[PDB]
Amino acid sequence: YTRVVWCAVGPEEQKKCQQWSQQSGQNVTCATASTTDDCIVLVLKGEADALNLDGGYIYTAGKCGLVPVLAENRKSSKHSSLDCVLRPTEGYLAVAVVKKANEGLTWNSLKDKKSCHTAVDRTAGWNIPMGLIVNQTGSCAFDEFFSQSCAPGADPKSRLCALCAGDDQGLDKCVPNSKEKYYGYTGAFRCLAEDVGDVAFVKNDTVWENTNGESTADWAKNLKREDFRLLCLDGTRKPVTEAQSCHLAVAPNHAVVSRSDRAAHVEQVLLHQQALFGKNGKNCPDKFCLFKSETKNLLFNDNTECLAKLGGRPTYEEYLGTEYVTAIANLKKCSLEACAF
Ligand SMILES: *[C@@H]1O[C@H](CO)[C@@H](O[C@@H]2O[C@H](CO)[C@@H](O[C@H]3O[C@H](CO)[C@@H](O[C@@H]4O[C@H](CO)[C@@H](O[C@@H]5O[C@H](CO)[C@@H](OC6O[C@H](CO)[C@@H](O)[C@H](O)[C@@H]6O)[C@H](O)[C@@H]5O)[C@H](O)[C@@H]4O)[C@H](O)[C@@H]3O)[C@H](O)[C@H]2NC(C)=O)[C@H](O)[C@H]1NC(C)=O
Ligand SMILES: *[C@@H]1O[C@H](CO)[C@@H](O[C@@H]2O[C@H](CO)[C@@H](O[C@H]3O[C@H](CO[C@@H]4O[C@H](CO)[C@@H](O)[C@H](O)[C@@H]4O)[C@@H](O[C@@H]4O[C@H](CO)[C@@H](O)[C@H](O)[C@@H]4O)[C@H](O)[C@@H]3O)[C@H](O)[C@H]2NC(C)=O)[C@H](O)[C@H]1NC(C)=O
Ligand SMILES: *[C@@H]1O[C@H](CO)[C@@H](O[C@@H]2O[C@H](CO)[C@@H](O)[C@H](O)[C@H]2NC(C)=O)[C@H](O)[C@H]1NC(C)=O
Ligand SMILES: O=C(O)Cc1ccccc1Nc1c(Cl)cccc1Cl
Ligand SMILES: [Fe+3]
Ligand SMILES: [Zn+2]
Ligand SMILES: [Zn+2]
Repeated sequence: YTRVVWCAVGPEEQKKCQQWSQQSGQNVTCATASTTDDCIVLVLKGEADALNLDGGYIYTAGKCGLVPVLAENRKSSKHSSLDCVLRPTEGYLAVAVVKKANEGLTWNSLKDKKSCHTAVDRTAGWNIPMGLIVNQTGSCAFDEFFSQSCAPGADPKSRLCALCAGDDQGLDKCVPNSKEKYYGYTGAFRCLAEDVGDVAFVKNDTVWENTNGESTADWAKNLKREDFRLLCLDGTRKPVTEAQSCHLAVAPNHAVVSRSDRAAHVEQVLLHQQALFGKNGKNCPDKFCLFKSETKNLLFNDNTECLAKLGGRPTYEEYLGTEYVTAIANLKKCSLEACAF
């Protein structure tokens, strides 16, 4: 049989991947790139097999021919008799979060404020909110909407990167990988928590997972849910308990992608790997946990219960949903067809 070559984005993911590789007895090995797009390119070249992707990245990967293989499944809201691997996924809720103390800030007063985004091209952090903003403003100048932002992946000298902080050494400012302090769900939420930005574009889970003791991180350990509010599209503000009635969109879950000709093998290997290292896997937590990384969401989101089988052998467009695909396409007209590589 063949090894599966995972692609890790940045050095922290690479360290975790290397641990996984060792524990997997080399059934999984690691390639690494500086950005998700570069990992997608390694896979396109056949120099890596697979990685787990946010839905926007799935769009990029899908235009280039890669296919969804298995999806992140978090704990469900409702009892299900089904095994996690066979439980239909529920998408996650993309939200716009602000501080309660920032009174009078609403969806309709976002112009000229400071924003924190997971990364350019990601679902909750970018495609959904910027797509909505472009539409409502009738303008493609989304790079001039917020006074300053951290939007990892943007031009580092631009306003879209002005709030990004890079690493310990201040290096890698605005890179779209975990070195950047404010990268990803957790980074963008931290950007809001520290009042670097006025608004964070993340998902509902992020708020809950980093407040009220759920995170022991120095920056998060003392945060309280009641100190945050969600911005609803109708211009109201709601407590973070009201995400189901105050979100920007329902996002398709992050999912593993690969070339078609490697998909069945990547799938088989991952199903076995999670049986070993997944949530209440045979050798997790004793040996290694594939879905933990000290609330850093490395390789997979830390709230992943399992990678689940897809229904109906879906194309990337079916997986993302026609709604979301068209929204991405419309936004991309600002900055239809074909691989971006
Ligand atoms: C924003 O993001 C947040 C972070 O992810 C989300 O919060 C997380 O949400 C999950 C669940 O959705 C939450 O859940 C965990 O909770 C427990 C462990 O704490 C887990 O175990 C349970 O699973 C069972 C199945 O769903 C449930 O068991 C019961 O339900 C029945 C029926 O109601 C009851 O039985 C009865 O009692 C009533 C009384 O009259 C009677 O009707 C009946 O006759 C019946 O006999 C029992 O009371 C019992 O509750 C139980 O609900 C629970 O789900 C669960 O699966 C998860 O592990 C996480 O704790 C939570 N995380 C944090 C940090 O808070 C938000 O949900 C999300 N918001 C939105 C809107 O999406
Ligand atoms: C920014 O603004 C943009 C411009 O409006 C937004 O893009 C547009 O988004 C719309 C919503 O996605 C498109 O509308 C489409 O809606 C139709 C119906 O879709 C279905 O849902 C029903 C009900 O569940 C189902 O039956 C079905 O399975 C679909 O899921 C589309 O389809 C039609 O199909 C039916 C039969 O199924 C048929 O009767 C019709 O003839 C028709 O073919 C329809 O074709 C639409 O695409 C808009 O087209 C789209 N506009 C543009 C210009 O592209 C964008 O979302 C905004 N961005 C954000 C972030 O909000
Ligand atoms: C690495 O992968 C190999 C191949 O799938 C695994 O070995 C297989 O294990 C299953 C269960 O033991 C057996 O049915 C097969 O016969 C084995 N195949 C071969 C050729 O060895 C192995 O368990 C995996 N190891 C880890 C740690 O992931
Ligand atoms: O119309 C479509 O193409 C897809 C569609 C419509 C309504 C509800 C869900 C979905 N698709 C969908 C699928 Cl099939 C998987 C994961 C996430 C999503 Cl949003
Ligand atoms: Fe996402
Ligand atoms: Zn909704
Ligand atoms: Zn299909």
